[PDB]
Amino acid sequence: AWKQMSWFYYQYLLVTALYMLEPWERTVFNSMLVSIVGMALYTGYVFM
Amino acid sequence: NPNTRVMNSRGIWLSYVLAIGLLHIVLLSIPFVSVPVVWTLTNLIHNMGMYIFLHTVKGTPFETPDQGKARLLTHWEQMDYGVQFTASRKFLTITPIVLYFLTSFYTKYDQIHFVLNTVSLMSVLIPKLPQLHGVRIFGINKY
Amino acid sequence: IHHVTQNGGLYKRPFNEAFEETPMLVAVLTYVGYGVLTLFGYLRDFLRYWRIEKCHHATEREEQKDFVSLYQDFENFYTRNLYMRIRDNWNRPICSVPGARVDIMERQSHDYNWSFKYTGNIIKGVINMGSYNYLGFARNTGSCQEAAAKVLEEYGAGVCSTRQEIGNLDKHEELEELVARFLGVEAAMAYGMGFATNSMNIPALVGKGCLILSDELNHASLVLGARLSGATIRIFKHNNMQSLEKLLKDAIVYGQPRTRRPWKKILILVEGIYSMEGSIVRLPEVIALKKKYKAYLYLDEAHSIGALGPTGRGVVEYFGLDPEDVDVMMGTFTKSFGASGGYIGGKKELIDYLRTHSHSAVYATSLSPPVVEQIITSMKCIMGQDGTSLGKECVQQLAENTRYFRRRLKEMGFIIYGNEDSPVVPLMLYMPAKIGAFGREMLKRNIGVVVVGFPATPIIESRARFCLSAAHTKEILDTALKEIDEVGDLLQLKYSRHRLVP
Amino acid sequence: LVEMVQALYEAPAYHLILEGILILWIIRLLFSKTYKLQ
Amino acid sequence: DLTVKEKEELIEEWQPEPLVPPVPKDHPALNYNIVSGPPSHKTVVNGKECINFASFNFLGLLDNPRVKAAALASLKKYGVGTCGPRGFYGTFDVHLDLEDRLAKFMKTEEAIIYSYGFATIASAIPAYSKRGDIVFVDRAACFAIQKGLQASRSDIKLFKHNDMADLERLLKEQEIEDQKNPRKARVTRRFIVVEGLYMNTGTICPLPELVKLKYKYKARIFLEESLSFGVLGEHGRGVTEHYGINIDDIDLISANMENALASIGGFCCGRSFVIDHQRLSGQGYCFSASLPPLLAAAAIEALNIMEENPGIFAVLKEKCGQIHKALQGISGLKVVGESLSPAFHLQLEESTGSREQDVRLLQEIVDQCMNRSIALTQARYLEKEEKCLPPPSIRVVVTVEQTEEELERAASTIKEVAQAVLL
Repeated sequence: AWKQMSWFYYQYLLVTALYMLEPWERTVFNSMLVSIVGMALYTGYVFM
Repeated sequence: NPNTRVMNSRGIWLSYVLAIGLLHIVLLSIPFVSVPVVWTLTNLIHNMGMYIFLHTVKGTPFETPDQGKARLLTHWEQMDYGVQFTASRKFLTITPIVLYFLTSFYTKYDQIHFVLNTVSLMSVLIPKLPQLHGVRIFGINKY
Repeated sequence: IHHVTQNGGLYKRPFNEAFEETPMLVAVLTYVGYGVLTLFGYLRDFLRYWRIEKCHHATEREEQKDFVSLYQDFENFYTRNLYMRIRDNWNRPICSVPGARVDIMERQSHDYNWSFKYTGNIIKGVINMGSYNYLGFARNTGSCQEAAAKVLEEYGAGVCSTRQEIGNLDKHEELEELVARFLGVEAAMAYGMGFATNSMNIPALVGKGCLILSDELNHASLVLGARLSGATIRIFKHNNMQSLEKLLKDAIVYGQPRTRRPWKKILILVEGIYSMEGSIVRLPEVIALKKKYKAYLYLDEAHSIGALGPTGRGVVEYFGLDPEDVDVMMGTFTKSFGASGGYIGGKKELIDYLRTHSHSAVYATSLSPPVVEQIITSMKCIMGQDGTSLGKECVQQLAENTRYFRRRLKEMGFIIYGNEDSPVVPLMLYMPAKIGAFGREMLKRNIGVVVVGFPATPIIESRARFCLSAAHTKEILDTALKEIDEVGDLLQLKYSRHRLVP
Repeated sequence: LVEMVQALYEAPAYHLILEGILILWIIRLLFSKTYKLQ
Repeated sequence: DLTVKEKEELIEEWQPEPLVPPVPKDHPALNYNIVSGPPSHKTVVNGKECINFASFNFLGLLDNPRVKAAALASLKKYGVGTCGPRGFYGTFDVHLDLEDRLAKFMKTEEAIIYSYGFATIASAIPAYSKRGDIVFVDRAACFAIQKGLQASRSDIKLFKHNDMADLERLLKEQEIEDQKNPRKARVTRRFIVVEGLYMNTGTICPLPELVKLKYKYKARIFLEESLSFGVLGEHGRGVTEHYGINIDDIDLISANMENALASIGGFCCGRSFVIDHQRLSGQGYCFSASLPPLLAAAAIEALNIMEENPGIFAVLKEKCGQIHKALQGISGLKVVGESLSPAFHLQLEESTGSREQDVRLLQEIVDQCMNRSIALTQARYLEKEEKCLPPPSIRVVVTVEQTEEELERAASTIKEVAQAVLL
């Protein structure tokens, strides 16, 4: 479960080329991607 | 020189269309923004980005193939060795025109939303002409 | 006999290769990585412009700030935003004789591959698949180590003069006569650098008013020699006989560009094997085309001399053709004989002319005696002149290993480029982060390979090269093929649509 | 988007002219050769 | 236009020139003199025992037992040749030691080594000079510099030999063109390619008054001390130590390990800001195999010997200035070269007429000198392909192995055949 879930994060790190980035550059991308999705649900709910 | 031959790579047209499609989804998600101005922002941002990336930056990101013979040409002038009307140079001209009809139509042809898109479309169309290939107005970004 | 082409080229044996195209979903997902890297590189330049201290990279002297800037900031954009990030697996230093088992000096970085620092520990016993060691002549004990040690005691480390001056020994005269017997030509000449054989002899043949039909994927030395010659250059598609034959028509019925005068002569530059895109050239069709348009040929076989052919004579023996149909025949001693230097072979009228009008023969120093003697002793073993059977075994073993090793990768689901008989096996891995992951994983599993990027190949065609050898055993190949399978499953590198059936 | 076609019918006449000119420009450059700039 | 019959009629009529021109006349060369054994102090040329004044080992070191012992050990540990281009498992741990050792010897910051002496300066110049650049080069430069300048498609403006007035006059004119286009003169770099102790004339270049021009006209210097490395100065560091110039004012220094180190290869030294660029840009360093380890182990030991005994340069120069005094008086030959250079020339006074007659005339003194016991050679050039072709001459090279009596015999033996051929 957890071990098999870590492999998916590993595969996510290679597709987006986040594997070869500094740790402080990973946080920026992760936050900037979570915020977009989070504000794409508030709008979806208020427009339904 | 695999820089002038990047717009021939397998799946770059489809990966370029999806980029514009994704730009229109992060803009549509803003909690309080009307649809016409969303469409106007999409077109303006795409045109500004394409103008910067195709008609402003001169040179290669890597060491130049020849002894620096491409250091004074934008990415549009060196595309396909400067040979006009290739397959990609038709696509890159038709795309911002087709994207203009949609933003004219979704704005219900408002009088104030036509003086922004037209001035934007013209700016990314004038430089694509065969006569302006190598010309530099006044001296703006000559060297 | 086997099959014929419209040109006239005759193949005696089947000639087949595969260049499977990248799948669409994989092609789209690499542009995401490249765009992310570009965006973060821009955000890094601006941040390092004035904020980040970056007290590492050296700058210009305090007294030379008034001068014009030496370099261009945007010139080396990819060198410090892409390549640099994963450049921890390129200049790996070794500390042993390289073949089939190498020792590597361990090193680790603290500031993200900006300044390495050696620890002191040595990774002993690493399967080597990154150095050109066909026929396995790169060793430190054998019959060739005695001949090079005896000649190094009664001569020296090097000569101190030029061929036309007092720096022409009898060792060179002995070597140049034996190379001719090896290849099957009238005469030959030896130089002392493979790169300086192309860039210092091509300009002596053609000049202003001549045409060069160069190939798409030629080596750097060929291009540099062509540019120094002073002639017009036209590139045709890689290994396309319908594109090279169309360029030979418009070059004759249209003459020179402006004056529309006839060309003085037309020269064709090709190679036996292209290393990156491991593939063989179609000599029957290329020779059929030079006989119909009266062109000249210049074959460069550095990766095929000793690696192909039933006896190790190159591609000309691999096909069965006449070695007298090729005007100029280049090679190198540094990829199959475990030595250094180059050579050119051909007619006696051409070597006699190169002996006086070549930049190397008059301005550069000669070969060294200790390295010349090893070439002689080694090339006497392929011929079987030593009185043993250490020339057939290695030749037969290399082909055996290549045939066994390529089919096993085909049957696992990877994507392999090139002809079915080439000893260079490029694996395909398109993502720009899998380049950095593959080297790290392979070295962690005691296997040394080489990876190529975007400045050397096309945008979405990254790969890993797997130069084989005749010193590899069956056990070493099974061991290497095991960890490659586990790593390919871990990184999901099996893109083959039509996996081969065992 | 029901009012959009209604607006299109009421759209100013000078804007459809430009639209038609662009449509003609897209068809004029779609049937051209290649001619290297020499 | 041009139907398929005209097209095939034009293809059957074309006739190319042969790949090599037929010999129009008997060439002066094409007679490589064979050397039996090593080209040492007492060699055997064309089956005759004779002392050589032709090899370029100024310090001996070619038949030094200490140097051969240090190469045998690295031979029996590493093999003979590398199998890769220094970027694919081609870099050993002896290359790093040699590169670290050279920088310490030159008191510079970093070093880079090539595997061929000709390609070190023909690959360095085009790495820094580009299309829109201006290069001021001395008129009597060697062939490698010419090739490097041709590769770098840049503007080339050559001045006279050893006159600062012409260089300054040349630089002042370029200063005018800046005023006529200020926005273009801010993206063009300027270089001054100078070679200390020219091999084509045997003269030393003046640095003290050439460094001043760099700080007044903003132009960088490229030194090429490939013939003064290990010869000039109190410690054998070159011409910078000879004059007393700070090493940091030069920008880049190039030499080869084929003359004083008696090995194969070349190197470049300089600050770490300028040397680290050509690890990815130098054509001959990236796309080429690396130097064999036994050769590098021979250069390290030669460096050890030079560092341990710094009094060998004085005894080199003392007997270098001893034969340059006994060669004054030859009826017909004039000595061209400095009183300190170890390889000067011997031109022909009152030239006959054509270029071929002088070559034959000189080849008469060389052939006659070999009958006695003095091996000489004459300078060789590519007459068709060269900017400024020097006159015919006979090289005279001086090492530390030759005794003083031997030098006197050479000087007196080269005068008796010179006043009996040109008379």
